[PDB]
Amino acid sequence: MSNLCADPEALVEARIDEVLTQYRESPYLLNLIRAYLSKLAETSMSYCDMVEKFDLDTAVGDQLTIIGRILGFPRCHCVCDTIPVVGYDCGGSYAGSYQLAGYCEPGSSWIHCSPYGNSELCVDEDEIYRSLLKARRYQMLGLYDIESLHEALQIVWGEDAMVAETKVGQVVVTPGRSLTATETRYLPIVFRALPIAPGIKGMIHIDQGPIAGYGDGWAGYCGGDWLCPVDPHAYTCS
Amino acid sequence: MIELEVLDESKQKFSVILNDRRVTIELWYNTTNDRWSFSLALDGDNVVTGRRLVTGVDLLAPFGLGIGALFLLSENGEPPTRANLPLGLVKLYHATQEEIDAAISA
Amino acid sequence: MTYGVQPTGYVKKPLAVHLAEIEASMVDLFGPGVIQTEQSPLGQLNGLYADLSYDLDERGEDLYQSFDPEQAEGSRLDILARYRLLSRRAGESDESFRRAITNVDRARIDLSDLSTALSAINGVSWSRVYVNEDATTDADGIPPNTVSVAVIGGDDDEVAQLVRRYVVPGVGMYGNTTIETTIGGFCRRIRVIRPVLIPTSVEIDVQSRPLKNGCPPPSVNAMAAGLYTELTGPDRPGNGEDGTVYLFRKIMERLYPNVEVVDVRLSQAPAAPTTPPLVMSFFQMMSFNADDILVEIVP
Amino acid sequence: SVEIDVQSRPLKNGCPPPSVNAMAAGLYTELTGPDRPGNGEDGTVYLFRKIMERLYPNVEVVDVRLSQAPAAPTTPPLVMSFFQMMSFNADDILVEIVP
Amino acid sequence: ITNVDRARIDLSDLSTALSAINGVSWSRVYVNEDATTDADGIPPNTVSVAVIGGDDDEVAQLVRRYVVPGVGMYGNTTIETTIGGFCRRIRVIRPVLIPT
Repeated sequence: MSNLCADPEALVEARIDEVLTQYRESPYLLNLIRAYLSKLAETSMSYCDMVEKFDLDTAVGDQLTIIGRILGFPRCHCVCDTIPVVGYDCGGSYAGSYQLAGYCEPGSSWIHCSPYGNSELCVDEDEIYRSLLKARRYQMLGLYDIESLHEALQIVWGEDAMVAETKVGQVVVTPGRSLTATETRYLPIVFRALPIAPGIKGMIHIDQGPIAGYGDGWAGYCGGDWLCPVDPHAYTCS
Repeated sequence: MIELEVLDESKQKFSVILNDRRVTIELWYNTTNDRWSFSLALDGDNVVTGRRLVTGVDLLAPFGLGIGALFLLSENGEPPTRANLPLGLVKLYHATQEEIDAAISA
Repeated sequence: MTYGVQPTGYVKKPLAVHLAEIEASMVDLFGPGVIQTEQSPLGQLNGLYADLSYDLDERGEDLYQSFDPEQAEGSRLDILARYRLLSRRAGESDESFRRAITNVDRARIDLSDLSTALSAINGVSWSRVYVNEDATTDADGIPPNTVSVAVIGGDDDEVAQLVRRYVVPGVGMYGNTTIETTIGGFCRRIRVIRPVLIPTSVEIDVQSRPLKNGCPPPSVNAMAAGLYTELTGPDRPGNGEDGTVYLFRKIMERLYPNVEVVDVRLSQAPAAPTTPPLVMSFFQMMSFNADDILVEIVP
Repeated sequence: SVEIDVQSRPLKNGCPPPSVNAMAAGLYTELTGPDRPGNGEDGTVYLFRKIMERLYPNVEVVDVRLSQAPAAPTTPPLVMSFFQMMSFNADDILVEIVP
Repeated sequence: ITNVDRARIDLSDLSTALSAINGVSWSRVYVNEDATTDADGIPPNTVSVAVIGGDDDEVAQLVRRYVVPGVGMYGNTTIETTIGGFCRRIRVIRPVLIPT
């Protein structure tokens, strides 16, 4: 569409124009009416901030959670992983049985959190959950071909990502770059969102670097590496 | 299929027997967005309320009411307007499910 | 602008805030000498219009929640699900359809489209989807790179036309029932599981453990009726699930925490109950009767 | 001091074995919250297995060991008198999976 | 209303409330406020209720709001009640009718 609403003063003046001649120059009456109507107009302006807060390319927070709930990919998932816990390691080091967080960790969770006491790793950084939803809208439509899987991987990981092999029931992918800790920890959730046909096992390159070999779009000596598909353990501990 | 006449009034209401059901339709014009909207009541109960009249799609598809398709058409795909809907430049049509099936098969 | 649509949701301006800034607008107009007490002519007007502004905020919250499957309800919930072309079943509740839209965990998000469309098929009482995506046959007997479907009810034609369009070519299917399907002349045999029901006889011994001597245990008939409901519900034991002491001790104690399960006994009817485990194969299922369930309290 | 040894029983289409830390923190929060074991409530296998199997339906409890800090964990029952009450610490709960 | 001579000015409220339940054809209230058991078998500091007819649920909930905690009840039929979760067990006497 286009601009839904207008400035409140435009609407209120449009209405003040309808006043009677005998009141056209009553500054106290007109200013009282303006005071009372300018708030209704201002209150309702807050609604045109309900228009692009759900834009998948820009949504954040609860607006992104609601889109995730529409697309059927919640923010958090069960895993076989020791999520980092917010807390102090008794200074230098303490024996304990947990691992700790330090003000910059997507694995933010307190030991008392409900989506932590039952092993739900919850995705907090919007830039990664947005990518997961942009990939999930491919599982939605069942676009399992390479032309679509490569496009999904570009959004998840970057322009260097690629899909390598198509064995019997086993497909390898690579980000094409060293991953950071946040991306490594979220990796199991990425293979739950990628468009890979059920009954076919997704794998991952070891070094997350571009694959080598012969052909047109590949990597040579500098930049490439020998393939090695490994199990990301997206659904199992084993 | 049938054509449903629209009067030159910003709010109008009528009743028609669709698939042997008494369907009451209420059209009202929203000046702020310059668009027509419809509420539909099946046998006295409002099943659809506040839907935007848009050309070229089945307006009743999401609801599974079982009363066929209700759709708007125009020669060059113009959008419905206060002036252009009552003039017959945009026509409201009801199509029965069997007719839709026969056309789809043909 | 902390109010309105915020990263935490829709933040609502309090009525007191509305009234206070109405009063600020009126002080800026009439001067500091104005009277605005809640019982004066100007105070009453301020209250009325503060209420109207707050009701506009209420509308804003309604409009925001009309796009959250957790708050949307009715035909608007149906339109929301129309983004993924899910459909509500007959008599399905908003809570159930909402859980289907959201895909609450499910621990494996894919195969959710197939699972939900199967459930939507008319007549399908119980449905379940399995997959063997490794290069080895799993302990349940599913060959590698295979999709298995278990379904009770529904016509084979609709079931198979759905399963064919949800499972890609080049992926097999493990099952006991075969359905021949045709599209454009191409001829796929879709194998599904129609689990064979084994009438199970179940006899349970329980001890009473009142919570802080809080309230005493219920009656034997009530506990047996609860267990029959639990085992006949949508969370009934699946195919290939052997009857064990653990399963029933997990069901009884959850249904009635003040009761300790001591000894479970199972058998295939009409055979006498005995020691578990009762082994069901992957094509078999446990089927229960109200009469067969028996519960006894022991000292 | 409390110690639970469990066997994972994952239904085919379900989450994997939940992590030991998550299992420990879930038991800790539920034993520390309003539904904590009250005074004069003997620590016993019934209570802990009930709690664990209610939290994690895909887990079977093999055994419970209980004692007082620093005393070595002992087979239940852990007798508490009507005036004595059990206390717990997050770092004093240990969960492990048995094969 | 007047509490015509009863010899127990308290307990008349409970007696009246019991008789006011639907279906209660006969009712009576007994007490042993002494520290020793009476020859009738009522333990010390005990309030007993005898009643014929009326639903157990309503009878027990009514007796509960008249008999205070810390006071026992002697009877042959036990009914389990609940207010706010604090389930109690209220014992009353359902007389056995012996034809004569």
